[PDB]
Amino acid sequence: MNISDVAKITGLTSKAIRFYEEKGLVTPPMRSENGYRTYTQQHLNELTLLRQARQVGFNLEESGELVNLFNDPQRHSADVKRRTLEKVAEIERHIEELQSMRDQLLALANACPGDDSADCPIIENLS
Amino acid sequence: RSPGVFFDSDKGKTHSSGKVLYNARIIPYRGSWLDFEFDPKDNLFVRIDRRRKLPATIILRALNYTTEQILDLFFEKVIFEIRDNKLQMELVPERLRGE
Amino acid sequence: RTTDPVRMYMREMGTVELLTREGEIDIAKRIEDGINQVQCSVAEYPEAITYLLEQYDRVEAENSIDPELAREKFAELRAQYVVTRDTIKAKGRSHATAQEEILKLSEVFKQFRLVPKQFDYLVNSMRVMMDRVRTQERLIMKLCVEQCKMPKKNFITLFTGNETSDTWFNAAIAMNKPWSEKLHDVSEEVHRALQKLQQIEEETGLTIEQVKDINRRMSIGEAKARRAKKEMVEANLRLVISIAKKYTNRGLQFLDLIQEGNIGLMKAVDKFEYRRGYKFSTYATWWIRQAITRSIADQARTIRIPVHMIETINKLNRISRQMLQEMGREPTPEELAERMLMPEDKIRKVLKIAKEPISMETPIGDDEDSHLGDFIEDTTLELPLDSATTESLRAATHDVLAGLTAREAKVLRMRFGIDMNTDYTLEEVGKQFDVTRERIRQIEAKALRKLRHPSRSEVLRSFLD
RNA sequence: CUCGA
DNA sequence: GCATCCGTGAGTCGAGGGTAATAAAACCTTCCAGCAAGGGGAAGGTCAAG
DNA sequence: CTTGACCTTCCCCTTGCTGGAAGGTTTATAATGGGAGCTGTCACGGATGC
Repeated sequence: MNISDVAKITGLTSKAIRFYEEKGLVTPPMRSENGYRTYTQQHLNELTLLRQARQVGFNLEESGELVNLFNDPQRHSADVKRRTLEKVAEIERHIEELQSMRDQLLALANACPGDDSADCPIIENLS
Repeated sequence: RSPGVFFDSDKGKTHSSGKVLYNARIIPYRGSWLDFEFDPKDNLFVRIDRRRKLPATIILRALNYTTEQILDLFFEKVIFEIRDNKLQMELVPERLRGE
Repeated sequence: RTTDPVRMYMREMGTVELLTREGEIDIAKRIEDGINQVQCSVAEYPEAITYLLEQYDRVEAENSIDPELAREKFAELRAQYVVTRDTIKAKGRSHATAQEEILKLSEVFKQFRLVPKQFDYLVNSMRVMMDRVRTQERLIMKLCVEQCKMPKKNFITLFTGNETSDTWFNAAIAMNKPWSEKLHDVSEEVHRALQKLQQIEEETGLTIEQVKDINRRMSIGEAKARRAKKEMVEANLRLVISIAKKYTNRGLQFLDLIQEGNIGLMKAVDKFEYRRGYKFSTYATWWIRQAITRSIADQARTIRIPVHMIETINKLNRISRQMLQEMGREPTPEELAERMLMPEDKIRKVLKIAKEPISMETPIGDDEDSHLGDFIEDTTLELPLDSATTESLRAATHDVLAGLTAREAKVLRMRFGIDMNTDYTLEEVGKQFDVTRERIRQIEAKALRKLRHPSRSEVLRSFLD
């Protein structure tokens, strides 16, 4: 199982797996009497965990310890729940500021009908 | 030069004491240049494509000719007769002319 | 009587005969029986024990085989080695029971999984040990025959005697040969060097006599393998000149393609399996074509293009060959990028790399006296008018700095590197005068204000443009 | 190669 | 010893035009640049008072 | 002549990758001896080879 067949099972780019091997995220794979990475189902499980973790909203380092919390057989899930609640709190903190951008942008887009004039009520506020 | 056959002769300049040597070429529009030439020993020689010299009857043996047919093609036979231990030849007067 | 080398090569290869269908099977059987002697004769050496140890300890932490076969074929051999290893010391090394355990640990050892790197590793291990004992024996032969002058007839009576203890060293000197009674000055080299051979004895565990027949079997098997390979290589030497007719596109000469295809064929011989029922010309054509098409892309170019750029050139040239037959007009790069599905500046970049250089002896008219190398102007030369004004400027700068008195002249000269070996920065020239960094800059500004006043720099007005 | 002395 | 075979020569000085052709493919590896906006710092150059 | 405050350019650095360049290794029906180019000079001297 080389690097191109694991790109079709999960969906990562072939360069991104070498990137995740470069930084400290996944289990290092064996070599095959030559310069060729070989892959077992453990690395497959780690990569299909990491792609889903990227798609739900975690960053590279909290997922980088989530994978280590998945590898060990203990996984006392109190800190797991703590990190997921911290993540949804981070999503709340981002979405409140982004909707604040929405509210502060809707109050200035009321005027300016769009005629052939040379003055604008929007270009004069920030200037 | 036009293609075809061409009989040429050097006026001298090869061997001393005259002995003009009449060579003969065959110039095709494309191909090798078959050539014939004489010698101061009055032999005949073939130079295929201006290579080294070669005895000219070796191109006749290559054409499936025996050395009986080669003498038949070029020469003119004089028949002899031996009857009752006599040595009498045949003679047409056109052959013996100026000996 | 000829000078064309290709006639010599074809006349030399013409003496050998082609092979039939069963001839290749015969030569493959010869190669397999040549390597099998090395395989079954390495089983009586501790390097094979090291190979067993590493190959089962690699899978300890672990047609494509099932893993249970790998866990089975490397398991019982360790316990059999445990029973064989101590029992050779029991009442004799080569006994009726000990040599039967030797054949036991040799015949159950056929658990091959033969990968050629881990096969040649054992031969590379054994050859340096045989070379170690060979250099020790040759140094003994060099000291005793050439320096102590004892004859080789009286030398082999005890050199073949033990080669472990020093009874050979002091027992043949009972016969004097009084040039060789001179040993009390030259004793200290031969026994001290024999401690090294005793070290090799205690490292391998096997004696001097029972290790030379091993390398004799290695030499027999390897010579049989090489003499088997030579006939298969020499027999198919017409296939390479049959393939190398086509790649004579003028980068390389005709003989270089044949000499690269022969190396391709020698790679193809060692890889060819006869088990699959395929003829040899089915396999070796790939390894000949690869070697020729690799050498023709690495060599045969003056400005050397990398291998992956040749594919980008050749795709463009195949598409530009197809577009001429299709459209009838020569393709512009803008409509060529539509077929190639590339940006247009990429295609304009690839169409710049090509066109290998013109020879500098080519004639540019139709002549033969005017070559191209008589038109190339040298541009690196400094102009003789630009090398005469650069001395008058140097003299005028040496002139006008004389009116500056004592401190601003030196710091102005070594601030711009004038008449110095190099330039000095602000702090390196501030550390010379007293300490100061800012005072040097103030002196420099005052000096530039002194130079800019129009009573000295009238001469340096016309040096500007 | 074509031309000039 | 001598017919034959091979190597080396064959005027000088100026113009003008020129300066080209075409040829595998899937796989793997390491290394470097760049990109969405800056932050940080280090080695040199000036300013305005004192 | 002195001190601190500011300027300059330039090199390195921050994620989550992606694009590209340069290098190496295989592929199993059967394929078994090249081809381009030369012929329209003359006169030696001197190796060379029976």
